[PDB]
Amino acid sequence: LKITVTDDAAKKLQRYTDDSNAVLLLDFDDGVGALSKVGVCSLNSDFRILVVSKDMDYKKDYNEVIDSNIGKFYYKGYSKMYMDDNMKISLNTNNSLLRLTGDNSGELMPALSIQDFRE
Repeated sequence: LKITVTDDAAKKLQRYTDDSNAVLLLDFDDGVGALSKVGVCSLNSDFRILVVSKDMDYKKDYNEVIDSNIGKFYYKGYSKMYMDDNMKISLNTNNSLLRLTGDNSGELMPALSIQDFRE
């Protein structure tokens, strides 16, 4: 899986990618995973970005990787079925939220939020 992040979107994610101790997760909010037990959870099985530290246990669950121009994105293997091979994260022109689209599915998540679960 691959993801392209626009300039405006990367800039908005800069404050996190700048944290050497930070890791990005493309989470499928379904209550599955130890991380769901941390922080808010809208268990409506939707996509969202989570930022954790390299000390939290995200490995066992977010067991797969997505290559991207701003670094890696970890995700739960199974949710792969809800993704696209070539996706994109851009910045909404209407609101300050991000957007997640796929080459074959179109909009996967029109309003992609960001959650900071770093200690």
